[PDB]
Amino acid sequence: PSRKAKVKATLGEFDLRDYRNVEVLKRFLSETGKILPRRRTGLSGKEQRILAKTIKRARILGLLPFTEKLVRK
Amino acid sequence: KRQVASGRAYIHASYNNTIVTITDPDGNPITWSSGGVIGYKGSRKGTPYAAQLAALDAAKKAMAYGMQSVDVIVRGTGAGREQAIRALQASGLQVKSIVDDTPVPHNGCRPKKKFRKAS
Amino acid sequence: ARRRRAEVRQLQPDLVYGDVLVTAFINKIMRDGKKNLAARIFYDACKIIQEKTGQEPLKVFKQAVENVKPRMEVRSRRVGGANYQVPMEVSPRRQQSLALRWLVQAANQRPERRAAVRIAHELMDAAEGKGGAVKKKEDVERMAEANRAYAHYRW
RNA sequence: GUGGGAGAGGGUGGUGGAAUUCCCGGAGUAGCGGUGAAAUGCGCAGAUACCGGGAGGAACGCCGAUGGCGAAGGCAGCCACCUGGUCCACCCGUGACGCUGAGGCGCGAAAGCGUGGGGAGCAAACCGGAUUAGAUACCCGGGUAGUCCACGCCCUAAACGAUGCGCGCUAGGUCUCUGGGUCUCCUGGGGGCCGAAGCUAACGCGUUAAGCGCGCCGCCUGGGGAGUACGGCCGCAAGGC
Repeated sequence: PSRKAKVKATLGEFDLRDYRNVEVLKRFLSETGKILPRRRTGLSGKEQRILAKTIKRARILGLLPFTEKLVRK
Repeated sequence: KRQVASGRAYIHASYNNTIVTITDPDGNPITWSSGGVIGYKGSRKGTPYAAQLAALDAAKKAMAYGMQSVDVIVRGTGAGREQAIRALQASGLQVKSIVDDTPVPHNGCRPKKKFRKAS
Repeated sequence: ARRRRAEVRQLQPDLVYGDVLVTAFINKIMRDGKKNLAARIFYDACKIIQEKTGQEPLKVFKQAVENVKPRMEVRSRRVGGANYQVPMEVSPRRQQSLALRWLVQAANQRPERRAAVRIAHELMDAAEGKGGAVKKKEDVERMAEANRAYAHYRW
């Protein structure tokens, strides 16, 4: 279903261009360093497209992960 | 014969065989088992049952070094990987956590034909 | 049986113990529908279980069936090429059919010249846990649990 | 022209992490691998599984789409520089400056060629294992060219929408990308689906035309012989036209 809550709604007015807001950016990542699909990010084609660059920039700087291990299984 | 107690258990599943390696709090192996270590030689080696036996063998042997608690780490998918993660939980060792850390490239090496036909 | 789930024929209880299970066993002894000779043999036998054994025949019998019922059996199956023998439970229904059949079979495998005796002695041996009947039973379980690797083909 | 905009459009340099291989250290034994089953193969000179360190090459997970860009071929990690195309609003400037385009010139996936470099993984040929009646194959283990870079060459393709370019005209509905607006929808450009009229042999096409028209280019004229022969032109060659 994927009807738990849109990451966008569950949040404030942020600058999608800001690559240092680990606080907010970290919100759009799966239970792994993976970037969530629009289905879950509640962003739009354009917004979501800008996020990616930001989340990637943040990865290089070391603020955001590239990938995390899964717990449970 | 060192007496560890707390450690890690690496479960390496695959469609051909399962091999469990137990280790100390920081990676160095204490003991290891597999589908071959025990009876099974060819196809049989894979099967979940083998995975089970191998898991147990791994724990039992590790019980010697005085193991008790372990963190499980699953790598890969294959003929009964869950059975291994179960035989452990039951083996006697208190399983602290199961974790999938199966490696995946961010697309690097062309895989052999057998694993291509994708994209 | 493509359509229905063929229900089990219900048998009229024994003319002495009023036990259906007995009729069943008697039917497995019978051959060419000579159900009298069949009934006789089982009763003569019950009286042979009374003499040589101070116990009530009926209880020796049921005890026997019990030890001769396999709880796991191997069923063949084609899985990617080879025909792997998959191990699996046995229905309560099938357990009986096999138990009774096996008894009569092993019983007729004994030496004693008298039919009624072979049954008498076979039943007893079965009760004790010995005899050709229980052999097959234990052989079956051994067969399974020895192929308990292909058991992930549950069926 | 001024002002807004989106983009894997192209070129150069840089750079990030994941994974594979190799090497080094540690701990650790007896197998690992692989299949329908196997075997070749690798491993006690210690493999496999596990931890740490290093070197090198190639590709760029998620986002990612039913998406976007380009004339096509084609193009996706991030960063900067250099650079092409394109849409919208205002209607401000020039005032028919337009369309098409034989030949020319240029670009042109892969494989392939020349010189030099590089080479982790993959892998024609090749060397083995198995399967088979045979197996010059499919499956398994290896493996050279090659696949990568530079410079030059080749110029082909199911190079496909199998649909040449421009312009005008002919119901709508629905989803979508990007701009404007009086922003529960209208308006412009693009991508899809369904469908009016109409077209079509049918299938189907249908404001993204295969409809109704005009302009210009290219091309077809039963099948095989044959994209062959010959001749010419191009190419180092293979070969191409």
